[PDB]
Amino acid sequence: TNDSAVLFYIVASQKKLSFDYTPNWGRGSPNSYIDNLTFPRVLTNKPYKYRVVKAGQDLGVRDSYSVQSDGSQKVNFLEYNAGRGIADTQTIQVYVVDPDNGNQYLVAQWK
Amino acid sequence: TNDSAVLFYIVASQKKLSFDYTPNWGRGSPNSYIDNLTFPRVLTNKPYKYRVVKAGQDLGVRDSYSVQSDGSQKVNFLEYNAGRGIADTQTIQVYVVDPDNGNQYLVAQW
Amino acid sequence: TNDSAVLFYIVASQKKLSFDYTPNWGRGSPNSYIDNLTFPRVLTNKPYKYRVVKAGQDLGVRDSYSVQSDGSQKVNFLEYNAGRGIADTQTIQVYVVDPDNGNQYLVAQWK
Amino acid sequence: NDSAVLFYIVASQKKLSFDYTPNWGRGSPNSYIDNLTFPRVLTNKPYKYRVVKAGQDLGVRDSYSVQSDGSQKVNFLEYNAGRGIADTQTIQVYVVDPDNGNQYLVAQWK
Repeated sequence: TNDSAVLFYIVASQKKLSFDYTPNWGRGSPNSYIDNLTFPRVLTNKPYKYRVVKAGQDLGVRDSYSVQSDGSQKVNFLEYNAGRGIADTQTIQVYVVDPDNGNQYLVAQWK
Repeated sequence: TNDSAVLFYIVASQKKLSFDYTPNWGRGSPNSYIDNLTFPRVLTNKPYKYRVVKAGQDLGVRDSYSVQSDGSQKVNFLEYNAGRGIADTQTIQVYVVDPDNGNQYLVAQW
Repeated sequence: TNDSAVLFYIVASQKKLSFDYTPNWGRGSPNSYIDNLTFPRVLTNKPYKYRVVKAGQDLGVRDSYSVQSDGSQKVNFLEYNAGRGIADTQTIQVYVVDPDNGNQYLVAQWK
Repeated sequence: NDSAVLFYIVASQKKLSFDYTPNWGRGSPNSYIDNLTFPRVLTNKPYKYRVVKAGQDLGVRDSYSVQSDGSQKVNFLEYNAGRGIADTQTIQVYVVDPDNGNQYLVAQWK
């Protein structure tokens, strides 16, 4: 459970690097509804896309919003859930889809 | 570049490690049809399942065949493509699905 | 071929990560003398130490100077070289020393 | 959960097997560690080993030949001037990456 060997592999591999995937869940007009997810600074080395899983159900992948001036990127669950937000009773999982190999890495989970 | 720092990080966590994901593509009744995939020694720390993508198209996930006594495991594309094999013209991608987080890692491509 | 899986392992392990190990080599009173090295933003999860080898010769390990307000950290080669700087003619390697396991990772190299 | 790192190693090298499970060899008075044996080492590089005995750096030595079964042995008599290391003392064994000079801990005694 000490990954300093992994950390400095990245240090040696990419001399400068900075990211922040701390989840910011945006609520909706009835507050019991989660409408979106916001990352403060996303990785930009590749055009990543996002897949949303609502309570086990695959909502698919959709075109990504542009990374904004502060480095943030937003996932709008209304794009995935047919114009609706996801109830807070339900579990939400968000994966990044690597465009090069098609891999998927879990980057946010609710409940 | 040089990923020995990643190898010896795994060495520190799991002293023992052995795998072989060399793709063995088995052809079908016309030799131009790919029917299955065999990995000589798969990882067994978790019950992995497989996802198959035929020329960009998601064929989904299916229950996995048992890991054989020699460590092998077989992906039967007839299970994923409704009993037919994939033509050598099409691209096929096979992902391992981590049952813990739902991650997907590509382990074979034609 | 593609280490995005290692990046996103780190996203999962530590939501936020930010570093810059771009070498800023500080020259000395004769311009051909390299007296110190500064990293703009170093990793701070442990009090790392640094080992300097001057042209294959081990000058040893020394305590780090405190991480500065801007996150930078500097290695002063005079602490390693008996009060004198290293000529820019010779090759310099700087290793990070993980204080918990004693591992050593190369983070900067000159000429 | 580090499966994402594991399938990175799979992706890069289809086939790989190693075992650094420490096998400590005792000495003529049993209160002595004479050597360490790794059952199957990585051989993609000529790694060397550095020993630290109770905080003391004993340096690097040429590595013993990798044996037919894939093993490699570190002989503490080579590092400790023809003597074994008392078990009361701490032993650390680092692999030296010959390419960058990195050092990764692969064995530790008490």
